[PDB]
Order: sequence, then structure tokens, then C-alpha cells
Amino acid sequence: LPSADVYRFAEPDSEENIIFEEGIPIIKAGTVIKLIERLTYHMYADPNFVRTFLTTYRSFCKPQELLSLIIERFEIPEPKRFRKEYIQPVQLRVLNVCRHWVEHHFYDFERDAYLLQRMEEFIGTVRGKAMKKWVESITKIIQRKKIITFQSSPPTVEWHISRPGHIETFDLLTLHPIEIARQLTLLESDLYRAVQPSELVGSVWTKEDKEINSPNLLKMIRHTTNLTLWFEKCIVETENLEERVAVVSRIIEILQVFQELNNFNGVLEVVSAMNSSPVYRLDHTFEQIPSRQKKILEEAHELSEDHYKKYLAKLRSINPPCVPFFGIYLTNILKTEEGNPEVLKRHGKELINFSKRRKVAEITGEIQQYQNQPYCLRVESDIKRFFENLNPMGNSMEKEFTDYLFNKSLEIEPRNPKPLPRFPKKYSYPLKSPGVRPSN
Amino acid sequence: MTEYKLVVVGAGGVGKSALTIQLIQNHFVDEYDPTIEDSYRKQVVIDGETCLLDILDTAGQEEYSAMRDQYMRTGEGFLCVFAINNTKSFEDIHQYREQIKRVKDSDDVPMVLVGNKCDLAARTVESRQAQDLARSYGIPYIETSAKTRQGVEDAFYTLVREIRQH
Amino acid sequence: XHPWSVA
Repeated sequence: LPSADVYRFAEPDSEENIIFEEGIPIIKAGTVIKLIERLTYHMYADPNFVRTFLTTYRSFCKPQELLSLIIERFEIPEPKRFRKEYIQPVQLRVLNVCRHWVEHHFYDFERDAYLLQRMEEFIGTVRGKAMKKWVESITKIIQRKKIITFQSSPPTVEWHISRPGHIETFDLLTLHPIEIARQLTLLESDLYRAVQPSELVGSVWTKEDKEINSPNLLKMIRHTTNLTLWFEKCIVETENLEERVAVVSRIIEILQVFQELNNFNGVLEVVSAMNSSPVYRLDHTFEQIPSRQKKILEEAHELSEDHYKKYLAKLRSINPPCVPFFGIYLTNILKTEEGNPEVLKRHGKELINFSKRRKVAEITGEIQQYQNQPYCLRVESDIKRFFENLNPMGNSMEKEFTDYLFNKSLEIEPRNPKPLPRFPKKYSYPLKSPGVRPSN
Repeated sequence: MTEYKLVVVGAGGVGKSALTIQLIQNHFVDEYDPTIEDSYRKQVVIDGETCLLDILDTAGQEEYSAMRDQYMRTGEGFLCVFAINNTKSFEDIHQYREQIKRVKDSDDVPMVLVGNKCDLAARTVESRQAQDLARSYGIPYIETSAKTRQGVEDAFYTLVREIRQH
Repeated sequence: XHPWSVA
């Protein structure tokens, strides 16, 4: 026997309130006042419903109004022993929800100082010395946030033509291919691990304030784009056909090392550089490519076909660490959010569709899964700093630079009827690849 | 039967993903899951002939610009989409078409120009200027609505017909 | 298709 509902959201579960998905019930839609009711249910505690709600709630509720209605949930009026038994765990759930909130989603409070003020006021209001001794934990979490050994030692850093410290002489054919793939895998794994779910939920990276709300995601995407462009620029600006096949071969070797290190982001970097307009038509250059590397590149390219069928397969099969490809996740998230209704309607009443939010949360979780295990590879500071300050475009813009690349391709390999002119050599050092199998 | 590889190109942020979804979203259904093959393949009969449309919409990946070529080299027909309420999405169409032409190595690629309209905004691109641009490119123009399904079927069918008549 | 032919 709870209150009269004129002092609570105690209205019993109805079809105008909640609908579940055909041993805890999976909520599929419901009025917000009952959504939080199930979030702080007395019958049972649902930790995954908490983890999913607090990650995907801003799309139908602002942090302030959530704090307000959870405070409204914590303040229960009495109509006895039965009812105190009921009141205890509801308040417990509310306080553990606040704990999870400040723990895993503290940004909501860094962007709203008054939200933190309300939270601190609210936790300073709980009474019952036992409960308050338990509340000190949330207090300490707030105060905190306001202020790996592998089996064998990682393999040696490999060098080729550039001796360590000679950063001036760093380039694609100067550094060892294996180490190029390694340092790129490290940088891209760090970029992939830095992306937090607050930058994907709500499709916020596609809206006008994407620079503000998705800085790490855009940083990683720009890195991969920049490297694809650098690959094309190395191929096409190498006007001598001999050196140009050298460049293409080293790039295919780096693709091999990517395939091995399970760095699929870098694999796609390379195969995009190959599928570009300026590079895809260099018939006279791919002619001289060994067949064993042609099959490597073909196996890589087949990963994206039929909507990345083989990529999804291989990613689900391999053992991490790995740098998966992000674009697929982003496409799926955007299409779920903009392809499913924001609310369901029943008996003329609007209920927040939560299933959609749960699916987006699943995609977020699969992103976070691969962010755990790091790479057992030693970083070289200066090679990393070489690939961090690479600017193929320079001061040019997208169209200007794309056209420069395509026109350079036309220059080094004119269309059929015209004969292939030969160019002088660019690189005054040997072009033999030092293999792609390590030293020892 | 014949299978047609369509590609949807257009500036993001204006909800071009409504085009594909509304089509293969067998209607009166509003649930969508972009993880099934059914979520981008659909068999339809056009002008009595049966065919299977496979639609590639890289929505959300607009920032992977260096990949566009790869993606665009997938298709034999293209839908160049712009938002009727967003002028800059209409101005980007020219370089989108230049890029499509460049990757397919052809001055006559099967493509249609389609302008989607979400109601909550006000139109800033009049139908006449889009009709004129389409005429200058030698391609058809169809307007679609992201809330009423109006024009979606026509949009995709006419691209299939541009492929056949090519 | 593709310059990376195979046979």
C-alpha cells in the first residue's frame, strides 16, 4: 500500500506506462517517471539498466531534470514495517545510481557546476547515520574526480637506412617498414582508445557542434585521412617509375604488418590510398608489382566488399589487441538513432522508446571492448613525432590538393594514346626493401 | 535476376540517411537495424522487370573523406542528395559529381539529383534552381520528404531506369 | 578488375 499517487509516481504499471520486450524484464518503452521507477525498483537492482540509461539518457532528458526527478524519487511520503522495508532499497538504488552517475559520467558535472552543487546538496540531505557512513563513498568519489607486464619483452625497434636520432632523414623508404607499421599502430591504437562514448551518443559528431563534443573522434579520423593522403602523395610525387614501384611495394609491406598487428584502421588507410583516383589508374606501376604482394593487397581489399563482410568476420575472430575500423560503428549508430522513432505512442500517450537507446549502447560497448588490451610494442619518440607532424595537404585545401594529385598522376602516366615519358631519379639511397620479417 | 549497386553521396548532418531507410524500411514498420543484409538490400519490380537493389549509404563517415573514392568506385548508379533547407549541401553537389565522374572515368555516369526535405525547417533552395542544375548536368531531379515517404520510390526507380537506358 | 589482378 503506497501513497495516493497525488504525492508520488506510484501509478501502477499500465499499457500507457511501460512495455517490455517479448530473469529481469527488459524494458522497451515507457513514460520517464516510470523509467526511473524501474531504474530504482524495489523488487530488484538492475545494474545493466543503470549502465545503459546513464550512458544514453541525454537524448530524452536533461541532466538537471534527471537529478530533480531522482530527488523526487528519494523523498517518499508514508500513507509501517512493510513500508520501511520498501523505502530502504528504493533510497539505496537512488544513491547507487548517483554513485554510478558521478563515477562513469562525471562530464555532466564538469560542464554544469550547479549540477554538482545540487548533487552535493542532495547527498548532504540524506539522514540516518548508517546511510550517511555509506554515503561518504560517493562523497570521496566526487572529491577524487574534481582533482602492464607482457610475457616476453617487446621486440626490438628495427631500423633501416635512417640511424636513430636522424629525424631529418626520416621518410617512407628511410625507416624500416616493420617499424613504420608498428609506430603507426601504436599511435592509432592510442587514438582509438581515447574516444569516449560521450562523443558518439546522439550522433553528436554529425551536428554543428561536432568540434566541441567529439574532439577525439575527429582527431582520429583526421589522422587516418591524413595518412591515406600521405600514401597517395608518396606514390604520385615519385615520378620515376622504378622508385615508384619501390614506394608501392613498401606500402604493401606496411599493409602486411598491419594485417599481422590486427590494425584494421591502417589496413583501410592503405587500401583506400590504393582505391583512390590518382593511384588506381597507375597501370604501368602495378604491372611491376610482384604477384605475391598483389595477392596480399587483393586479400586486404576483399575485406571491405559486400558491406565489410569479411572485415566483420575477421574482427570477430581475431584476438586483441587490435585497432578496429570506426566508420562502421558510426554508420550503424547514426542509422539506428535516425531510423527508429524517438517515442512510441500507446492509447494516445507518449512513451520514451528505450530499445533504440539500448542498441546504441550495445554499439558503444563493443567499441569500448577493444580499447582494453594495449600493444606490446616499444614506442620510438621521434618516429611517432614524425608521423604526428605529417601534413601532406600543407596550406592547400581539399579540392586544390586532390586535383594536384590527380594531375600529377596524369603527368607521370598519361592516358593510353600518349607514350609513357621517363623521369629522373628522386632518392639517392638504395631502394631494396629490408624484408618484412624481423631480425631475431 | 539482375542486381544493381547504388551509392548515396551527399553532405552529412542534414539527415540524408532518411532516403535509404524510408525505402527498404517496409512501411508501417518504423524499426530499423543497420546490421542485417535486409537493411541495405531489397528486391523490387521496376517496369515489370525484377531486380535487387543493393544500396550503399556511408552515413556518418563524412569525415573519412579520403575513402570516398573507394566507396564511390563501388557503384554503377549514384544518388546525389541535398537538403532543401540547407543551401551549402546544395552547393557541394558540383564537386560531388566531379568526383563521381573522376572515379568511374566517364562523363555520363548514371545518376540522379534528389533533394530531401525535413518539415521542421524552411526551404532555402527553390525547386527551380535545382531543376536548372539537374538540367545542366543532364540528369533527372526528384524531391523527397523524410516524413511522408513521398518521392522515395520514384527517386530510386528513376536511377535504375537511368542505368538500364544507359 | 583492379591493377592487383591474380592468375
